[PDB]
Amino acid sequence: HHGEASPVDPLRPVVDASIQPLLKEHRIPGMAVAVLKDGKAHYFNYGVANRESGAGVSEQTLFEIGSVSKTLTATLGAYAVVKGAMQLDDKASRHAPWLKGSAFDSITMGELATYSAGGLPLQFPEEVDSSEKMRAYYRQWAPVYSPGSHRQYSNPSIGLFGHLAASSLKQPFAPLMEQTLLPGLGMHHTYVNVPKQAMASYAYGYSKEDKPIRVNPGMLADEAYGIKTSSADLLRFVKANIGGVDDKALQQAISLTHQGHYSVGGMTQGLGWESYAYPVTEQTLLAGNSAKVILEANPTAAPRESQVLFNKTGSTNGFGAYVAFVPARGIGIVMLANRNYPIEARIKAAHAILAQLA
Ligand SMILES: O=c1[nH]cnc2c1ncn2[C@@H]1O[C@H](COP(=O)(O)O)[C@@H](O)[C@H]1O
Repeated sequence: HHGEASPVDPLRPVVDASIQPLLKEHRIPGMAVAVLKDGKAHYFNYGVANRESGAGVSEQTLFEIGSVSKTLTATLGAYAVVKGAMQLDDKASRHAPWLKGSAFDSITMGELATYSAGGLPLQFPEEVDSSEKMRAYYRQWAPVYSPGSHRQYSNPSIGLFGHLAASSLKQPFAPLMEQTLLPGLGMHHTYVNVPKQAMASYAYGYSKEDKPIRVNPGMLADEAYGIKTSSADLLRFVKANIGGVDDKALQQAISLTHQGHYSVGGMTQGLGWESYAYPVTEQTLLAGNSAKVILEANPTAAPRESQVLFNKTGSTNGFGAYVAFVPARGIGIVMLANRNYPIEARIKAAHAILAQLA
């Protein structure tokens, strides 16, 4: 593009410098990046959302955000607490009569939400593919560790939290999210189920073999990893986590998601969000989002006392997302890609960029 005026945004060089090497090293088809600094949103877009249409990524493009969905599910659960429909210390079986008589008689909602129920696995067994089979699974599940003693990152765990929280509010999860929570957060281009008039904005994800894919139906997918959103809407969620929102209950719920429950190394587990003392070393950020913390059971330690960085990774077969923000400095970044590229690469880039914004 020799001879064209280069974009005027003073932040473009900093973002490009971190993001462009990323796109070529890991062959990422497209990425939407959004940055907050000094009360203003900046969007930087790269590549293609859909190789069939050849359409470019924009801040309106919908990506699967995988486990970043857990921050929204956590916020819904916090909302149920604010509204008085449940408490984090409730036994899970209080919100599900079909759980009475199982181990979930003695496991709290809080423990489900923070993956510390006692060894619930990362994914459901592949056999569990219906509501009836799901219920049977939980009723037979044998705890591996005592409640609260270990963190084992788990979709069945946070998934069950979201499900029972919606049930305490007497509405199914997806309509509760789409009709109550998301609008109150000002996320009007965010969906559990992408409707027809929004399907055109929905990117394709691309596998390692560069085949187009989107997330597969699974049990509690909505609760655990099912949100589609744009970079602009996710940046709005970041702003909601910094400056707040007009709905008073939703305001409280947001604050509740920031409260620490326990730590693993330098990472403190909140509801959905994971947090760090800021400024934070790259090695600490890397460690808290490492395979060790993600895949294996880790003992819970005392939470960090209440400047803080909040983050959450999210991945599906075809997508890779990351969000991090620092309320005390009014900075944040959202990175949404349609390839599942390594978590370490996301953190290194985000960390580099945030440091410049600060
Ligand atoms: O079932 C699994 N087995 C092994 N790794 C997984 C599984 N599910 C997700 N992951 C990976 O675990 C990491 C954390 O996922 P995230 O929290 O959704 O970003 C990502 O690298 C995922 O691709």
